[PDB]
Amino acid sequence: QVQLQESGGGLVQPGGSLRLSCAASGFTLDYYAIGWFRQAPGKEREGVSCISSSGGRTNYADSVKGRFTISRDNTKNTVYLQMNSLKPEDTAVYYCAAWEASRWYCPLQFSADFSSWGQGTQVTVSS
Amino acid sequence: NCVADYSVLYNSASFSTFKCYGVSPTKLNDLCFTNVYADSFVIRGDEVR
Repeated sequence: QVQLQESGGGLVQPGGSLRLSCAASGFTLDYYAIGWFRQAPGKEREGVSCISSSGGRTNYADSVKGRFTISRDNTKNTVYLQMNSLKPEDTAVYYCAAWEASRWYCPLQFSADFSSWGQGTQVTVSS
Repeated sequence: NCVADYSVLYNSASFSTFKCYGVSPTKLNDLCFTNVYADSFVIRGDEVR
């Protein structure tokens, strides 16, 4: 019953904005650290951004540094990825995944294995 | 006939599913058991459940 759902994708114009909602059912998403992932057609899965279980530690990718914003609502069991100043390079299907701390130290900038992969939403940027 | 520190495994995230039935992922290091058995195989994704 551990389900992750990606909601909020669509076709957007470059320079616009969009919001993603990752929904968790059947388990507590507060205890899990969440990191979004993208796999464009012909491209491998590159890390979007990672947020810890407590939300006090945030990871970002230099390709979307200063453009993609991550926030989580542990009360509502949802993690939001806010995207601004979109580019056609971001046209990819997006997954949100949950996993624990892989090592010592609080930040999770190092990638690791991911437990629950959602259905995913494809966000297309083209105009 | 040994000591196993399961906190090494659960706090390393070089793992996907900690599907522990009958025990909690964080309690194995605290408890003592008679004998442990390990099995291994490689499967597909959707069939993990």
